[PDB]
Amino acid sequence: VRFLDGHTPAYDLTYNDVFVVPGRSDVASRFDVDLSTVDGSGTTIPVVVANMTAVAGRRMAETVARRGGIVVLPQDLPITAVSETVDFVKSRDLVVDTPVTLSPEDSVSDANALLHKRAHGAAVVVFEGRPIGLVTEANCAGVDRFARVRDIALSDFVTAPVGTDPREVFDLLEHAPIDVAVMTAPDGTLAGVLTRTGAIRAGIYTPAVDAKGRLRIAAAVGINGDVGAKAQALAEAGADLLVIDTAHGHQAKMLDAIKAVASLDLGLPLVAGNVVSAEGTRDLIEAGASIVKVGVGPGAMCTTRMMTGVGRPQFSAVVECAAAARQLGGHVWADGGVRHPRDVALALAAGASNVMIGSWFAGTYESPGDLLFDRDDRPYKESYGMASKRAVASSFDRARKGLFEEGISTSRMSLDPARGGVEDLLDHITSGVRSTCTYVGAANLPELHEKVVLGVQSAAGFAEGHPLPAGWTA
Amino acid sequence: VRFLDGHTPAYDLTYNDVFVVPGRSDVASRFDVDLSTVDGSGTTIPVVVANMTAVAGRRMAETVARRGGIVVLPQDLPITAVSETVDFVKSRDLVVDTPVTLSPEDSVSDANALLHKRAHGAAVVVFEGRPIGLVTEANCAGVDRFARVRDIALSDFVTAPVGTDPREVFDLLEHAPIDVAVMTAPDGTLAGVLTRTGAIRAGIYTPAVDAKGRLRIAAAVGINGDVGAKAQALAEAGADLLVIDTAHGHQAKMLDAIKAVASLDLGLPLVAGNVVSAEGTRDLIEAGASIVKVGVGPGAMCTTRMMTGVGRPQFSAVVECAAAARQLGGHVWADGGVRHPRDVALALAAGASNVMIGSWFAGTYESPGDLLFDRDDRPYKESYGMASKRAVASSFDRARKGLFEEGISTSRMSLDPARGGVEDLLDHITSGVRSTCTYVGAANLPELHEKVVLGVQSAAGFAEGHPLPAGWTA
Amino acid sequence: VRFLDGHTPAYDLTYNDVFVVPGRSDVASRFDVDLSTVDGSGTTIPVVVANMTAVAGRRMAETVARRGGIVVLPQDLPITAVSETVDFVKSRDLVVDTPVTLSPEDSVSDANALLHKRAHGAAVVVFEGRPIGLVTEANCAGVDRFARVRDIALSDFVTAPVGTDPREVFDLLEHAPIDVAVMTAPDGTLAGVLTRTGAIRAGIYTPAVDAKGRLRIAAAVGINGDVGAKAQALAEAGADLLVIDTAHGHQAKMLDAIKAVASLDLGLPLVAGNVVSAEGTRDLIEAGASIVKVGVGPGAMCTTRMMTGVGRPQFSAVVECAAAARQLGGHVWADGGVRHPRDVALALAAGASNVMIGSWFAGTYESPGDLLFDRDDRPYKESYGMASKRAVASSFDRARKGLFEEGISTSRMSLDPARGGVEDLLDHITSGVRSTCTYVGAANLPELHEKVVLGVQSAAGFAEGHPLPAGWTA
Ligand SMILES: Nc1nc2c(ncn2[C@@H]2O[C@H](COP(=O)(O)OP(=O)(O)OP(=O)(O)O)[C@@H](O)[C@H]2O)c(=O)[nH]1
Ligand SMILES: Nc1nc2c(ncn2[C@@H]2O[C@H](COP(=O)(O)OP(=O)(O)OP(=O)(O)O)[C@@H](O)[C@H]2O)c(=O)[nH]1
Ligand SMILES: Nc1nc2c(ncn2[C@@H]2O[C@H](COP(=O)(O)OP(=O)(O)OP(=O)(O)O)[C@@H](O)[C@H]2O)c(=O)[nH]1
Ligand SMILES: Nc1nc2c(ncn2[C@@H]2O[C@H](COP(=O)(O)O)[C@@H](O)[C@H]2O)c(=O)[nH]1
Ligand SMILES: Nc1nc2c(ncn2[C@@H]2O[C@H](COP(=O)(O)O)[C@@H](O)[C@H]2O)c(=O)[nH]1
Ligand SMILES: Nc1nc2c(ncn2[C@@H]2O[C@H](COP(=O)(O)O)[C@@H](O)[C@H]2O)c(=O)[nH]1
Repeated sequence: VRFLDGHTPAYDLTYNDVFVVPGRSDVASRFDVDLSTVDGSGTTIPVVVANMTAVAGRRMAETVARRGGIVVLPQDLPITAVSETVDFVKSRDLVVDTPVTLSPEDSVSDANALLHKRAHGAAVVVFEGRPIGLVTEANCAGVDRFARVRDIALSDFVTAPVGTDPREVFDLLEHAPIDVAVMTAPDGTLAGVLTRTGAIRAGIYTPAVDAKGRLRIAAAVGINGDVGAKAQALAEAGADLLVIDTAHGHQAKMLDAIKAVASLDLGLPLVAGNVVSAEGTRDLIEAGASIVKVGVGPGAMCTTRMMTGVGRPQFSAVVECAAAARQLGGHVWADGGVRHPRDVALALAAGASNVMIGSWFAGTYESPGDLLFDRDDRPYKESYGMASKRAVASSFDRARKGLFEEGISTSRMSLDPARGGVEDLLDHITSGVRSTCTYVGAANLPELHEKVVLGVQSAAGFAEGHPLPAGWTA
Repeated sequence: VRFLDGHTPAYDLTYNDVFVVPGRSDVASRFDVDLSTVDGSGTTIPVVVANMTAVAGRRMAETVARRGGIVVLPQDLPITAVSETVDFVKSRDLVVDTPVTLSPEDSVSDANALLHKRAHGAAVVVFEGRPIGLVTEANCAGVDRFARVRDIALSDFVTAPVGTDPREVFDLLEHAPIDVAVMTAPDGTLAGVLTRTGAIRAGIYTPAVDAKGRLRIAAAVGINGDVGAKAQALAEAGADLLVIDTAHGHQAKMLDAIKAVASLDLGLPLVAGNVVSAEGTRDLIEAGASIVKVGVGPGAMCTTRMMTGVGRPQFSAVVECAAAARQLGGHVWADGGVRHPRDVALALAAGASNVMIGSWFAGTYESPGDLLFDRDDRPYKESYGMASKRAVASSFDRARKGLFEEGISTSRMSLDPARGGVEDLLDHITSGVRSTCTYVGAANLPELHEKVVLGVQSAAGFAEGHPLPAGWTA
Repeated sequence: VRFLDGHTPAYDLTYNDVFVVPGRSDVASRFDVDLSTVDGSGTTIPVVVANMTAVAGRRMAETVARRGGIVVLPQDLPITAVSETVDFVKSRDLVVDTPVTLSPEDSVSDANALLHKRAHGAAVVVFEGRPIGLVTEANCAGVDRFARVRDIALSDFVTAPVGTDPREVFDLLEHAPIDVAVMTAPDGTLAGVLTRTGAIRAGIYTPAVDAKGRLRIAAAVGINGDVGAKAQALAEAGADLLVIDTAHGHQAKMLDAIKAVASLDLGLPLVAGNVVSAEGTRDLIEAGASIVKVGVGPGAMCTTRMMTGVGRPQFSAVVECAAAARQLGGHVWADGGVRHPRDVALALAAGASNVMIGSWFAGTYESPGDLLFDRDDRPYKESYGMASKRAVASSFDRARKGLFEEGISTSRMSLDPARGGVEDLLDHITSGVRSTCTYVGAANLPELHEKVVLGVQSAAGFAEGHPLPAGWTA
C-alpha cells in the first residue's frame, strides 16, 4: 500500500493507528462499486464468518451465504453434522429466507428458544405444511412455557407467493403490525420468509452461489490426524472452500497438512493460517495453499497476546502478508481484530481479498450460541474461543493437555436491541466498505487496494469522530 | 373453641391477632400424634393444595398425595387434561417418587426447563427404559441449550431396586455427591427416584390412598353451565373428592349446583365454598355438601378485600364456620390466608378438618408455573389468581366481562434456595402442626380442636419471636 | 347499618378497620344490579368527582358525566370560565367521546401536551372539519416540538359514522394497531371518538342526563361574599347540582349560606358540607340543604388532621351522618379518604347515596393538572388541595391570610402505565361496588345499605389479601 509522505512510524500499526485519506473519486452512489472478491472464494461481499464454534453455524451460514458472504464450518465436528449443515445450507432458496418452523404439537419453550434464533422476531407455525400463523415474543411472554403452540398462533400475518416482487412486499409490510411476511409455494406450502428489511436487501445483495447455483459454504480442519482423509471426506459432502486453521500457521505440521490437501487435487481453493509474516505467507503459498489467513493475536478471544509476547498489530501484518501473497499470485484474509466496520475497510485496503470476522458476529441471533439476557436484561450472547482446537494434539489424557492449553475465554457480546441480526451488521460493514471505496474513488476491490492512500494517527487521532451506538460493534 | 378468660375482643381476629396457650400434655414425641383428617377426604396430613391454576398441577398433585395430602384439580380445564392428570397421579408408586425422565434425543433446553420441575435437583436420562445417568444444573450451565442430552449425561449415580429399605438408601446417599438416587425395577427398568430426604420422609409420612390403593386426587368445577354433567364426567374419570369452588359461596346458584351434584349420588364427598358465615355454612350443608370451604377474602391473591369491603378475618370466620358445620355433622376447610405454618395450626385448632393452601405452595418446584429468576437472580415463580374463573358466567363478549372481572393479580413468590421443594414446606407445616398438638397435648386432630385454648394478642404481640428465614414463607 | 354480634369497638373506624360479610344472594351477574343514586343528583353510578381544582375540569367533567357520574366545578373560578365549561360539557355527545382536535397549523408541542389530556393515547388532526389522521406519542417523540403538526399526521386510522353499533367498532379495532377510531358525522365532519374500551363501556354504562338530555354537571361556591348571587349566577348558566363546600360545615356562616341559596327556590338539589356529626348533618338538613357532605379530615390532601386534632375516621362519620340524614329524608356523600374501591363500597354500604372522590382521580389523564414524568420517568401528576378556598375570607392582605392558612399540600399521584384513564378507575370502582352488591345480594343501592352486614377487623386483618397493582390506587 501507499502511505502519506513522512509517515514512517517506528512501530507496527493496528487498525486504530492508521486511517485512509480520500482521493480522486468519479463514482457517486455506493451501489456503483462492486464488492466481489477475486480470491476464488466466490463471495460477492468481503465478509467471511470465522471458524469459531460460537460464530459459525447452520443459521449463520445460510444467512451470510444468502447475502453474498461465506461461512467456514468449525473444525473438529462430526462428519455427519457438517454434512447435514451443508445439505441444509445448499437446500435453501437464494432469495427468500427460511423462518422458524413450529408445529402446534411443539411446546411454548421450543418457540421462545427459537424466536431469537433468527432476526425475524416472529416464528411461523405450520400445520401439514400450511402456515397458519405467526408466534412473536409478546405472545409467549405471558403463557406457560410448556403449553401447546396452537394456543399462541395468531392469524394476522401477510402471505405472498414465491417470485413476488419485493416492491409489493415492502408496501404490504408497510402497514402490517408485524415485520414478518410468510412466503408460500404456488401449492400453498411454506417456502420461506421475506422480511421487509430482507425484501429491501434482496435487491441490494447477490448471493454467493456454487457451480450448481446453491449457497456456498466452507469447512475447516486442524493439522492433527489424517488431514488428507478429513479434507477428502469434507470434499465428498458439499463444500465450496477448504480452510486449514491453526493457532500457529508457520509450523512444519502446517506445511505437511497443506501439502497433503494439495496432493489430493480436490480443486477446491485452499486456505491456511495463521501467519503474520511475509516469510510465513510465502511458505504457505509454496506449500500449495491458495489463500493465507493472516491474523494471529488480534483475535478478540485470542489470549495468545496476553499469555505470550507472540502476536502482531493486525493492520501491518495484513499489509505485509498481502504484499507477500500478491508477489506470488496468492490471496490473504484478515483474521480477528474486527470490532468496527473501519476494521473491515482498513484490512481490505491493506490488500486482503476479504475479511474473516469472528466474535463480533457471535453477538447476533443467527450465531449458534443461545441468546442470554444479562443482569440489566439486555440481549447478549456468551461468545467463546476455539482454544485447544487451534493447537496440535481417557480423562487423565484430557486433563494433561487442558491444564496447559489456553483457557476458553468468554466475553459478554451484547446485541443491539434494534439491529440485532447478522444481516444488520452485514449492512453496516457493506455500507462502510462502499463508503471507503467511494471516498477513495475505486469502483472495485483490487482498485480499492491499488488507489488507497493511508496515514498514521495517534491515540488522540482515534478519539475524534462519533463512537458507535450500543450493540453495533463489539 | 375456648378463649382465655377476659379475651372478648370487639373485632374479628385473623391469624396474627390470635395465639394458642399450652395445656395438659402427656405425649412427648411429635410422631406420637396422628394428623389423619376425619372429613372423609382421606388425607393423613391436614395439608390440601388450593384450586389455583398456579398451584395445582400433575407434579404437585402426585407429590402432595404421596406425602399424605390431596390436591384439587383447577376448575375450567378440559376433561381430557384432568383425566390424563388423574391417570398419571394414580399410576405412580406410593413410596418412590418419579424423576424427570429425558431421552438422549431430547434437547438441553428440555432438560434445563425440567430440572426445576422437581425438587430432586437432578433429572434422570433413560435409554430404552434403562437409566444411564443423571443431569444436574451444573452440567447444563455451560452447554448450548440445544445440544443432545447425551452430551450431558454423567454416569456417577446411585442405583437401588424397588423395595429397598430407606435405611440403606440413606447411607448410600451419605457419601454420594448427588442427592438423587435412581430406583430401578427388578428387570432394570426405571421405576422412580428416592431422594435422601425423601427416603427419610418415606418412614414418616403415609400416602393418602383410595379404595384401590392409588394416590388420591380431587377435582373442581364452577357453578356455570351444567354442573351436574361436569361433576359426572369428573366422576367417570378417576376422582377422590369433588370441590365446588366459587368466589361467592352464599349464592342461589351455589345451592342449585350443590343440589345438582348431590342428586347424582356419586358417593364422592362434596366440598363447597366459600362462606365466612355460620348461616352460609349451614345453608351449604343443608344443600347437600359434606364439606364447606370457608375463606373468602384472606386469599393472598384475592383482591376482593381491596376491590370491596367484602371479606372477613380468616381465623374468626373459620371458628364460626367450624362451629356451624359441627352442629350439623359437616366439616370445613380454611381457604387462603396461609402464609406461615402458624396459620395452618391456628386454622386447624379453630375447627377446620384440614387446611387449603394456595399461593404459598406455588413458590415451589412442583407448582405448574415455570420457575423464573429475578433481577437479583433468586429463584421465584409468578403466582396468579383464578380471578373470573371463581365467578359466574366472541372477543367482544370476552372484553365485556374481562373489563369488569377482577384483574389477575400476580405476586413474586420467592423460593427458599435450600428448601425449595413442596415436600420441604410440607415438612415445615407438619412439624408445626405436630408441635401445636404436643404443646396442647392432643394426640389427634379432633382432640386438637377440643383441647386447644386460644388467646388474643396485639400487633406488638405478633412482633415477638423470630421471623422465618427467606423463602420458607410467603 | 348492622354490625356483627359482639363487634362494639371503643374507637371510631375508618375504611381499613371495617369490612363487609356476605349474605343472602340471589343475583348472579354484576350487571343485574343498578347503581343509580336516589339523592336527586341523577348519577347512574355512585362516583362523584371532588371539588378540587386539581381534579375537577372540563375533560373530567365530560368524561365522568358520560359514564354516569357527576363532577362538581371547583369553587372560586370566574363565572365566564365555569359557564364555558358547562356549555362545552352539555354540548358533547352522550355516547361518543370527543378526541383531542388539532389543526395542522398547530405546533408539535401543542400536540405532545394534549395527547395526555385524554386516555385515548392518540390525538386526531382535522382539516376544515375533516379528520385526516391521528397523532400518537411515538410519532412526536423524535420530532422537534415546534414543527407543524402536518409533519406528524399518519393516515392509518379507522373511520366509522355516528350511530354505528359498538359491536362492529370493537372488531374494527381488534386488528387496528391504534386503539383509537375516528367517529364522523354523516356529512364527514368529525363528531367524536370511540375507543375500543370505550366502545365496550358504551353498552355497560348509561350517561347521567338532565331534563333536556345533556350531560349533568355540578358547580360549587364558598360561604364568603354574596352566596345567593353566586348561586343564582351559576343557576342562570347551565347547572345540574349546587354544592356549598367549606372546610368547616358546622358554622353559622354555613347555615346562613344554605338559607340564602334555599330562599332563591332555584329547584336545584342543594349539597353542603362538611360535618362528621349527626348534629351537624341534621342542622344542615334543617337549614334547607338536601344533601350533606360528610368527610372533613380524611381528605388525602387535607392537613387538618395533622395541623389539628380536628377530624374523624371516615367510615364511622359516614355511618352517623347517613343515619342522621335518613332520619330527615336527606342524603349524604362520603368526602375524602377514597384510596381504594373498597373505600367506595364501604362508604356506600355505610349509607352514603354516592361517593365524592378527590386526589385519586387527579392522577389521571382527564384531570385538569398537566401530566409530569418523575425521576424514574413514570407518569404522574402533582395533585394539590383547595387550602384557603375552603375557608372563610393588596399583597399585604394576601400575605396576612396566607401566612396562617394551611399550606397547599402536594402529593405525587402516580398513574398506572396501562390503565391511566379516569374511565379505567371508574371501571375498577364500578366493578368493586357491583361485587359488593352481589356478595351482599342487593339488587339496588338502598338495598345495599339495608342488607349489608359489617364487621370490625384489626390492622393485621387489613394485611390479608392482595394489594393493588401500581397506579390503580393512590
Ligand atoms: N421446530 C423447529 N425445530 C427447529 C428449528 N430449527 C432448529 N430446530 C431444532 O433445534 C435444534 C437446534 O437448532 P440449530 O440452530 O440447528 O442448532 P444450534 O446448535 O443452536 O445452532 P447451529 O450451529 O445453527 O446448528 C435442531 O437440531 C432442531 O432439532 C425450527 O425452525 N423449528
Ligand atoms: N422428557 C420429558 N418430558 C416431560 C417430563 N414431564 C413432563 N414432560 C413434558 O412437558 C410437558 C409439561 O410438563 P407438565 O409438568 O405436565 O406441565 P405443566 O403445565 O408445566 O405442569 P402440570 O400442571 O403438572 O401439568 C408435558 O406435557 C410433557 O410433554 C419428563 O419427565 N420428561
Ligand atoms: N388544538 C386544541 N386545543 C385544545 C384542545 N383542548 C383544549 N385546547 C386548548 O388548550 C387549553 C387548555 O385545555 P383545557 O383542558 O380546557 O384546560 P386545563 O386547564 O388543562 O383543563 P380543564 O380544567 O379541563 O379546562 C384550552 O383553553 C384550549 O385553548 C384540543 O382538543 N385541541
Ligand atoms: N488462539 C486463538 N485464536 C482464536 C480463538 N478464538 C478465536 N480465535 C481467532 O480469532 C478470530 C476471531 O477474532 P474476532 O474477529 O472475533 O476478533 C478467529 O477467526 C480465530 O482466528 C481462541 O480460543 N484461540
Ligand atoms: N376471589 C379470588 N380468590 C382467589 C383468587 N386466587 C386464589 N383465590 C383464593 O385464595 C386461595 C389461596 O390463598 P392462599 O392460600 O394463597 O393465601 C384459593 O384457594 C382461593 O380460595 C382470585 O383470583 N380471586
Ligand atoms: N381542608 C381541606 N380539605 C381538602 C383540601 N383538598 C381537598 N380537600 C377535601 O378532600 C376531598 C378529597 O379527598 P380524597 O378523595 O382525594 O381523599 C375533597 O373533596 C375535599 O373535601 C384542602 O386543601 N384542605
